[PDB]
Amino acid sequence: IIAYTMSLGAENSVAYSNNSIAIPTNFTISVTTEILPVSMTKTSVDCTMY
Amino acid sequence: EAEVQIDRLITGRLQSLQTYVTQQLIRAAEIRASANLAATKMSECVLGQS
Amino acid sequence: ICGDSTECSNLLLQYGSFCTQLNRALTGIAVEQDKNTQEVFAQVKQIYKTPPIKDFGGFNFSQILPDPSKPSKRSFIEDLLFNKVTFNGLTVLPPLLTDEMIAQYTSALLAGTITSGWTFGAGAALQIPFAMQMAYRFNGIGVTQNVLYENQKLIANQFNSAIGKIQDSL
Amino acid sequence: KRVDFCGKGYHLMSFPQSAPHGVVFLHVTYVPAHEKNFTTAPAICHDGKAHFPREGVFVSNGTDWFVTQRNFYEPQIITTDNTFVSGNCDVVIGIVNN
Amino acid sequence: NGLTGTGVLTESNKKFLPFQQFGRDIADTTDAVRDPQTLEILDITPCSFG
Ligand SMILES: *[C@@H]1O[C@H](CO)[C@@H](O[C@@H]2O[C@H](CO)[C@@H](O)[C@H](O)[C@H]2NC(C)=O)[C@H](O)[C@H]1NC(C)=O
Ligand SMILES: *[C@@H]1O[C@H](CO)[C@@H](O[C@@H]2O[C@H](CO)[C@@H](O)[C@H](O)[C@H]2NC(C)=O)[C@H](O)[C@H]1NC(C)=O
Ligand SMILES: *[C@@H]1O[C@H](CO)[C@@H](O[C@@H]2O[C@H](CO)[C@@H](O)[C@H](O)[C@H]2NC(C)=O)[C@H](O)[C@H]1NC(C)=O
Ligand SMILES: *[C@@H]1O[C@H](CO)[C@@H](O[C@@H]2O[C@H](CO)[C@@H](O)[C@H](O)[C@H]2NC(C)=O)[C@H](O)[C@H]1NC(C)=O
Ligand SMILES: *[C@@H]1O[C@H](CO)[C@@H](O[C@@H]2O[C@H](CO)[C@@H](O)[C@H](O)[C@H]2NC(C)=O)[C@H](O)[C@H]1NC(C)=O
Ligand SMILES: *[C@@H]1O[C@H](CO)[C@@H](O[C@@H]2O[C@H](CO)[C@@H](O)[C@H](O)[C@H]2NC(C)=O)[C@H](O)[C@H]1NC(C)=O
Ligand SMILES: *[C@@H]1O[C@H](CO)[C@@H](O)[C@H](O)[C@H]1NC(C)=O
Repeated sequence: IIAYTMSLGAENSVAYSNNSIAIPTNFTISVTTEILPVSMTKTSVDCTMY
Repeated sequence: EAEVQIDRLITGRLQSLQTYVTQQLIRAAEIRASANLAATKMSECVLGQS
Repeated sequence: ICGDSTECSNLLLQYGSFCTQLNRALTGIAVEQDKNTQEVFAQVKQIYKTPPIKDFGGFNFSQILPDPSKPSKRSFIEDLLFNKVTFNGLTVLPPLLTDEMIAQYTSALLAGTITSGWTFGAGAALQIPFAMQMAYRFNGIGVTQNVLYENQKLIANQFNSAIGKIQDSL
Repeated sequence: KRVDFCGKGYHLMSFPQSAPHGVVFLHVTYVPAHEKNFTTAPAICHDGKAHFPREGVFVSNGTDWFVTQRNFYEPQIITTDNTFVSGNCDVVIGIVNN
Repeated sequence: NGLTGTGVLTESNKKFLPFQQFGRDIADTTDAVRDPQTLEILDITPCSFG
């Protein structure tokens, strides 16, 4: 077991210039999931029994 | 009867603790709602023009 | 409740398990707080950096970009915000993310949105000169891009005046 | 149209599926890739007039110069059909002769 | 002097007046006491836990 300091992620310096752009040439299509609860169980409780 | 005295102390302090916990839960729910709003605003208005 | 007393502990032991739920609620609150911060700030995958030369078509961002001289690596406005605002069995737990990491996320977000526009929010960031990004944004709101290319100097000047006024007001 | 509401990237469609106590969404998104560097310019000076693109952006692989749509590389020859004129080429910062 | 407690005793630089016996800060938390034999401004700090 090793304890370390968190790494926030990668590191890069984007190439900015006042007369240069980057344009894509190809594409990909992706499918992602998303799970959402909407309900929970219905319960009933009686006093005099409990 | 000292034990009766500690019973009184115990019930009072436990009730106070329960009230504090319930208030904390309510406030945390409110804060979570505000945080969700902040995240949505930050995604929709900083990463793109709304 | 007891404050290190055996008799009180023995008497409390017969009240069932009330304390487990009490501790479990607070633990859930703390975990929820950490999740809130993480999901509101950790929005990008990489850490971007502004180029050493800063010529953004006349717009001046010096007031918001981090200052390397300060150890906190915080900007002017962040310092103003931080300065403006101010044991019997209870403990306080430190946040999972320290302030430096939050500042680093904010700086990365600002650099990404100031260099590549909105492209870095979908895939890989693509560079674009700043003027023709504001041109796209005017085109988005319903004004032809001719206006910006004809009034760039005035637009930049009044943007700088607005940011100066907001700094003074804060 | 709201960004990052459902799926990371430009949204296309979604499909729902049931769950024991909830729902599952399958989001289909479009993500660009294989980008290329290019040299740009905000407008084109011609005959003393300034030309701006109707929809797209100016690029050049070193010479020639072309107009292209923003999210896909598809150069086209610059023509009066896809450009419009507004004013003389004396005030724009970045104007280029062509 | 019949007042019972538990903690760590440290010399304190608090400036009493010749008529007090024991000071405090807030919420009925005894902080400093004066020993009858020596009349010294002591200090009370709870033993660490967590
Ligand atoms: C586009 O042009 C740049 C300029 O030469 C290419 O070089 C990159 O420049 C940035 C910023 O200076 C560096 O962070 C990269 O490491 C450089 N890439 C290298 C050295 O391979 C860049 O590669 C070109 N292509 C792209 C897609 O940006
Ligand atoms: C766009 O990307 C797709 C997939 O990344 C490319 O199709 C691949 O082409 C290589 C080379 O012929 C094949 O080895 C792969 O099997 C192909 N993949 C699929 C899924 O067909 C396509 O060539 C790229 N097009 C451009 C213009 O870059
Ligand atoms: C952007 O605005 C900042 C405002 O802080 C400018 O920094 C000031 O510049 C003036 C002129 O040289 C100095 O007298 C001030 O002392 C500077 N203030 C600070 C806090 O450094 C900065 O010059 C502006 N950027 C440009 C390119 O003009
Ligand atoms: C930029 O792209 C254009 C279009 O593909 C190139 O022009 C063509 O180049 C080929 C290769 O020599 C010639 O066979 C064609 O006749 C050219 N078409 C013309 C002139 O209309 C151009 O060479 C490319 N330039 C660079 C630097 O890559
Ligand atoms: C982009 O930035 C470069 C560098 O700042 C500009 O190049 C300067 O252009 C002026 C005008 O002709 C010259 O006087 C300078 O000598 C150039 N600097 C260098 C280092 O060569 C260029 O004009 C800018 N392009 C724009 C603003 O469209
Ligand atoms: C674009 O073309 C115009 C017209 O050919 C150039 O304007 C001339 O520039 C020369 C050299 O600076 C001057 O001696 C002439 O007086 C200019 N004529 C007019 C009518 O202004 C212009 O310089 C060219 N642009 C570039 C960047 O070379
Ligand atoms: C109590 O007696 C001891 C021993 O004689 C002496 O050192 C101390 O000063 C006395 N304290 C008081 C308050 O008289």
